[PDB]
Amino acid sequence: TLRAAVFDLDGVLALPAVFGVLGRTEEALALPRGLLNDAFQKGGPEGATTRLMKGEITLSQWIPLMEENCRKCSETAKVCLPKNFSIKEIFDKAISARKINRPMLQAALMLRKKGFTTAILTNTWLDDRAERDGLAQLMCELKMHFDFLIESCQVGMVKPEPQIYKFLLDTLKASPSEVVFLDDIGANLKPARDLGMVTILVQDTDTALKELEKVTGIQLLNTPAPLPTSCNPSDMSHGYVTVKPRVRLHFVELGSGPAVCLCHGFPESWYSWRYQIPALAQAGYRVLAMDMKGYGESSAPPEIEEYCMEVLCKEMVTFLDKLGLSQAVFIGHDWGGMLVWYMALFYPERVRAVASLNTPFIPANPNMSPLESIKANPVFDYQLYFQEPGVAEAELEQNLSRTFKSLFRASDESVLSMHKVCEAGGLFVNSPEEPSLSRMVTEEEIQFYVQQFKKSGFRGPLNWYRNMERNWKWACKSLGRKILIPALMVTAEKDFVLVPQMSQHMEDWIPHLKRGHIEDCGHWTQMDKPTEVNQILIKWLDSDAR
Amino acid sequence: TLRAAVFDLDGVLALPAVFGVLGRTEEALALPRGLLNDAFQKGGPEGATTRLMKGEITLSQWIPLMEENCRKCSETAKVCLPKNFSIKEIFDKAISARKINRPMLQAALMLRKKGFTTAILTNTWLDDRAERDGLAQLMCELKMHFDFLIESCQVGMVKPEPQIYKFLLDTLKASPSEVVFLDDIGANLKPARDLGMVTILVQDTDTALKELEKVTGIQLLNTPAPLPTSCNPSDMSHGYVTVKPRVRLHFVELGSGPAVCLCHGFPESWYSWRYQIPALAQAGYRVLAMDMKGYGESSAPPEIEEYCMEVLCKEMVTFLDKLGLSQAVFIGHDWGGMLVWYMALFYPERVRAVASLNTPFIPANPNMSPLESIKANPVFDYQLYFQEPGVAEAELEQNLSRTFKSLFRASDESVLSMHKVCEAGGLFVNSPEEPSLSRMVTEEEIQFYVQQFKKSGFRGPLNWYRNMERNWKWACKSLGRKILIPALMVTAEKDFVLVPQMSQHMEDWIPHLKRGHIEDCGHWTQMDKPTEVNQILIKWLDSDAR
Ligand SMILES: Nc1ncc(Cc2ccc(Br)cc2)s1
Ligand SMILES: Nc1ncc(Cc2ccc(Br)cc2)s1
Ligand SMILES: [Mg+2]
Ligand SMILES: [Mg+2]
Repeated sequence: TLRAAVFDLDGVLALPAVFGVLGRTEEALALPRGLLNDAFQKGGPEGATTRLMKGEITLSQWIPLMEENCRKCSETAKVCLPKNFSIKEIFDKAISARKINRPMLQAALMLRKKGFTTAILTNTWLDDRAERDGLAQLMCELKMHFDFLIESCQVGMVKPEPQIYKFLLDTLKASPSEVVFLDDIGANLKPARDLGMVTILVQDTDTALKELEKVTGIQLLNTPAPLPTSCNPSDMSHGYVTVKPRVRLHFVELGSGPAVCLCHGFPESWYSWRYQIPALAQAGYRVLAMDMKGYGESSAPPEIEEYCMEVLCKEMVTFLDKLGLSQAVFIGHDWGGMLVWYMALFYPERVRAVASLNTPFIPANPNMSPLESIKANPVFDYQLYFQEPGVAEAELEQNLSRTFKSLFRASDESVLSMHKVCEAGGLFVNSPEEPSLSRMVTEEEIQFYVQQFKKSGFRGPLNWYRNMERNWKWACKSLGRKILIPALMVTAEKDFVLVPQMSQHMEDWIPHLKRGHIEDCGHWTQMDKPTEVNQILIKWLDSDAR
Repeated sequence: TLRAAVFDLDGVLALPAVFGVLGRTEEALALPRGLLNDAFQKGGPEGATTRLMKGEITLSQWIPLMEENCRKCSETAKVCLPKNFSIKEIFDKAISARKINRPMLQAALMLRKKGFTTAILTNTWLDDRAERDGLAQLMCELKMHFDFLIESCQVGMVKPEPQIYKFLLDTLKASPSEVVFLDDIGANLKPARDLGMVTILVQDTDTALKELEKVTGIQLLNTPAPLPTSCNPSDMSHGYVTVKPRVRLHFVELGSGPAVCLCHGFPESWYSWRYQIPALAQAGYRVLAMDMKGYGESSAPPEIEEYCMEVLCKEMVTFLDKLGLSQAVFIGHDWGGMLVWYMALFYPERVRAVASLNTPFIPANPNMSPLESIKANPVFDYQLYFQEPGVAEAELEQNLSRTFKSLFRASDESVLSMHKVCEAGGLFVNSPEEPSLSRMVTEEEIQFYVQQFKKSGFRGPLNWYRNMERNWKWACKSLGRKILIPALMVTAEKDFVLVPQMSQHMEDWIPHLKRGHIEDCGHWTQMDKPTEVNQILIKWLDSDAR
């Protein structure tokens, strides 16, 4: 029956309500109870506050009208306002104190996910204060999670006028009885109730959510912890930079603040960072999530040596040159992790800080060919299978959906070992035709990867593994250096290839290294433990890169 | 005969030379003359400094080797180093003091423009200091102006070893006698001279440039002031954001720091900002230069109302939402200028600061239809011609090259008046078939616009003028507001349509308005007076938007 959910902002989606601050301010300054709420509301539908809420004047123009109203309420009440009474000061503090009320937001999210149309309906203002950015961020953060945001100052109408409710029903393309509306103000519910909407008077959050869960029949309270926000590819800003004449790099870009360049591994995509991108942007960074060379919408030339670490690094440098970035933070996973360490080694001046998920930094051994070194570890046998051009391509492109569904699995869901792949003659020889869907990924997400890899397949991606000797020779030039810029190594407990112990000597080469560690996390770290990744990165960025 | 020009960095392209700082430091601290230059150079080809310059160790690893060398030189000289002697401190100060030597850079530029291949050859280091970004910026700024930058620490070789010169001749694909090389160190010229290169020992800049002008036969000294750096479209990062399902916006993106969104007028392009984009990026901003809706690589739907100011503003807001920007600085010219004022009026919270070139802010007259208002000014007659769908399209698309060559002209070069266009029956009725090339633009630049407008022609662009009534109605909602965020108005003296006096009452509506004014500047402000525009914007940004 209920198909729409509408949330007030002040006192419902954002807390403390700013009305509650007029309460406290009165008491703090020992004024008459309600004097500040009277001056606020003076003149009703024709008073300063209604003109503000309808968008007729800006917040800076209203401030001095509210001052006047305070002089007038105080005179008629026979008190005096304190010396240094400041309306600007009180509202600056009140607006900056209000935050997103997390459990209401997650209830709105969850209803959106069970198919509800959702909106925010709020009486708000055109904010032109020096400090307006604070509110602009808050509204951006809430708004990406709703179908609509209706603002009184944008539509020229206010709660509780009956016209804004009709504009609501009309925006939602629904009838009064298919809508629930939560607001902390009884007067605003009054007209929604008249048209026959379910309403919930919002006092404490939990009681409201209990009423909401009862009326919608969907569980909202005590729900398990939700995943971080993901990205819809077609909602993103897509960037293209030609780094040399046959080669363009594609990236997805979100946020402002210090540049953070995310570098995925094999065989992945910018999209492997889908759970990090909104969180890092929201934490105050400019995220640039790459399609690395060979992948997705970046170019994929066929030659093996277009993919040695040297050319790849030089090209990531050019990428920064053309974008006008003197530095970025480099964060990599798997092959990306390898590349960011070498960015730190050869271009420290372009690298603000470096982090790797799973991939340790282990200096080249100048007295052993890197092929022998790879033979010394049975878990790396899949790299030998990758060597011969064509063979792995034929297997991995033969069935894309099967390929990614087999690969992208949590640590208890495995359907292949990395074990004597050469001898068995294939990566998938004894694995299912139609693997079951891992709990980590939806069918839709697999199909995004499948669609990416239809552009260029696995040649360019496998070539990252076909420059052992050339990479070894380059790396040997760096064997006198140390990494002395800020650096983070994150190990994954149940990565059975890139195991945590392989990182154990890293401090010899990176004496100030910081570490995170994630338990119960396989190889696909970002989508296995997104919440934990987000927390470790954001904390390390705020302390080391900011 | 000479086909290549090679510039040293320290003491040639950047000044003061850091070698000169060892001089001063010795005197400042009253040490033995040359003690600091001896410790620096200790051990020759096998000493700490050569390993640094070849890239074997990083700058942070060398610092304490130089300390040791200072202890050793001081002991053998029988002096003591001051308490608080700090190698890090001295080099931090010396590196931050060195700047681009402007006249050498402009000589290199000019030689590049007369067809020379140019490079920087420098002994430099892998800089991993906390403060490394300072140097990274400098190198980025120089490097975009040369064919090559060869760094000793990247190639594993140093001046004056003869191997780096061979690597030079080889990178330049030229023979020893087709090359001039300037360096402040005689020893480095010595081997270039042996292979038969022209060399110039660089002491004071002017004497060197005189020698360079003599040997190349190109005038370099006392040249007229050069234009600011322009943009090559295929060297830029190109951004795409879908703001609703039929509509994507394209932009070109350069720089980091606060977001600055540039909004061109009719009938133009992101490229109309080509002279502002590198300067604003270099000044510390993140520039986003739009193709506005209707143009270039942005979508151009056919319907007139897709182009009213309201829809356009809402869509620029969505553009910020998807990019993750809570604010940007909005800078507009002509129609763009109009749009940014309305951004300031209706979305102050998303606008960090607003500037307009030429377009004044003049509030809608609620008692006069805007068509009558347009009839009241004979210089706006071209807007009436624009009204009827098809008529202006047919004229302006008929010959693109003629169209832009006729339009894009300096104030003394006019070939059309905006005067009784309707009566004459065309904008170009009495103008040349093949206009001469204005001094403002090259043939190549016109052809860029021509190629842009082949994608969608003039429908979407003209539609910006076909919403007079709808724009008027929207604007009337704002007639109680003021613009109280930081705002700049720049007038152009010889814009005969958007004349400076039309801006004269702006302070009534924008009481804190700042102003620039550009003399001898027609309608095409950015390309008419780029140097002056850059200076007025950058100064206003640094004081009001930063
Ligand atoms: N646990 C793991 N560590 C590393 C892995 C890399 C890998 C990815 C794809 C193919 Br096909 C084979 C191996 S999987
Ligand atoms: N001096 C000027 N002010 C405004 C101008 C706008 C304009 C641009 C293109 C065509 Br076609 C006609 C007029 S030209
Ligand atoms: Mg409320
Ligand atoms: Mg020098």
